[PDB]
Amino acid sequence: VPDYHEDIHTYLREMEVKCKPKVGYMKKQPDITNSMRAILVDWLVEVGEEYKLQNETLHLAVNYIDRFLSSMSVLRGKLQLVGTAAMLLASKFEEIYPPEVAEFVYITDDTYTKKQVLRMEHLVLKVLTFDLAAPTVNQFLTQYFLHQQPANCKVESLAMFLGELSLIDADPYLKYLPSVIAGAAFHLALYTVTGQSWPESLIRKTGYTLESLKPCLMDLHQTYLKAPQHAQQSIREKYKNSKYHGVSLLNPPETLN
Amino acid sequence: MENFQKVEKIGEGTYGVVYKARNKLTGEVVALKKIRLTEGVPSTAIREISLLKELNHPNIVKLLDVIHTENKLYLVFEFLHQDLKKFMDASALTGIPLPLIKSYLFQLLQGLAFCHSHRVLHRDLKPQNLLINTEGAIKLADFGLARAFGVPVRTYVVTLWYRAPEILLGCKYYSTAVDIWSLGCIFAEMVTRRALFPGDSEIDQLFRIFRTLGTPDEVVWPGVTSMPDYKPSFPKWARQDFSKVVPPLDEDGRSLLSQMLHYDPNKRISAKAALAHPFFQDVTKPVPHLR
Ligand SMILES: COc1cc2ncn(-c3cc(O[C@H](C)c4ccccc4Cl)c(C(N)=O)s3)c2cc1OC
Repeated sequence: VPDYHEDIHTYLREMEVKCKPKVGYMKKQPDITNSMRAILVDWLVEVGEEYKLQNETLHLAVNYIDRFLSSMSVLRGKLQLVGTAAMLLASKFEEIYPPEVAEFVYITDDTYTKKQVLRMEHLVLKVLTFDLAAPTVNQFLTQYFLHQQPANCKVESLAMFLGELSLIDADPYLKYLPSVIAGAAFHLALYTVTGQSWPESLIRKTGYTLESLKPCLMDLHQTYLKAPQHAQQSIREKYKNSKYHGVSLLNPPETLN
Repeated sequence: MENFQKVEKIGEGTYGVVYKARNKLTGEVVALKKIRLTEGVPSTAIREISLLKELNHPNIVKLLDVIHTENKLYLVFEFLHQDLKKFMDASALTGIPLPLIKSYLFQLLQGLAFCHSHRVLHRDLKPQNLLINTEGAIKLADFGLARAFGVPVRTYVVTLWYRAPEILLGCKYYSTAVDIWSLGCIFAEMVTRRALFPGDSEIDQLFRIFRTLGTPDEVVWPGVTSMPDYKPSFPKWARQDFSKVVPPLDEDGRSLLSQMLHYDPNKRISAKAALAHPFFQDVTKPVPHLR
């Protein structure tokens, strides 16, 4: 149905500001680092694959983690507990039916108990004040994909691929709103596969020019180019599947003009 | 929690128990939903809370508070006087006056257009989930099955009678249309005093829809004969004149109802567009008679 797309987009654009984490939060965490966060998110990707969860679930979990770490000091030995609870919450929100708690304790490799996961769930809910319906890069791409002429599954998968990569590296991606990252991921995927650009209809709809997407595009291009050399490889492995048309094997362009 | 006085039980189900309650300090009357609570916070409560918090509108029931102890979880709602199901029964002899039907439909669509443009699907719209007061308000309630559709919502639910044909035929995703289907069924029920499609089973439900609206084909609804639960052996029924389905409705009501019951979920009228139907040109706000 066409009627509601504008209102929804406007609403998500409004909501993504309210649901954003603090950009300099990691500097204020004395025991945890960007690198540790990267390890965690990469692991969650694997968890998603192993339990066949939606990509939206992964995206939401990362948002919860980043928001939680924006106001609570966490020690390195407890980071994974925050991670698991966020994934569980994300599953409960997004999945048709989530995995039961026991399955989430299983993936921690007996590091934490059932009781611990459930109490962390309660804590995260308290800290997030039950506001779980966060807009995600995934949501925006979904909206943007309706402006394809015509639709291209390679483009979609690559955009999804690039968007997921952005989850791994808090530096630089916490600087950008989901609508912006999605803007970049969409144009880059479009450019790589079809040679087309960020289309006029999306400029009008989003207010973003290609020029305004440039700073994020330059970062995402760098991420894309350096992806085979990144310490975290779960996302590339995920996107080798025919399910995603093996897009992580596609050569990125050398420049963006 | 110590500020609330339990007045009486008003509902019970798999979730837990619902109480009419009073705020001991402010005097505010509230509906308390108590969730039993090793599986943690239930998925439906997580959804109901985070979605309703975003939805402040005069035609959607207000979530006033959430109290989260260690071992119990309470959802505090504004209190309304009864549900439409109970009202429709009280009205079985007299009927609900048509201006009040119109007022109710109008407000229902406003609440729903608000939900939909905030990317929330209700999914469980039925008379007992719609609540009314004595000053003529109607509000959507029970977002226990509600879903955010920032990305499309896969099919698993809703009681049979108000279930859209695309769900019965096994579509892959929900869309806003499923909610409009439900309101259309409820609209006709207010008008006729009888459930529009009261099926015993999934197959009996489809067949009842087909007998009234005609068995859909590829012309009416492209893709229908390719749907997971469609059968070539489905009987081919003729569409029935709406003047025989909802007799006391004027041309405008019949027009709106048929657009709300449109087969193709892509072309089924939206709540937003339904608010501009000439049917609501003379909409007023009458007061119901409640027992
Ligand atoms: C007068 O009878 C009432 C009044 C009333 N005011 C608010 N509520 C709500 C209850 C509720 O949750 C439960 C699960 C519910 C919802 C819909 C129908 C029945 C029941 Cl029990 C609300 C919600 N979740 O939005 S609002 C009521 C209910 C009621 O009688 C049931």
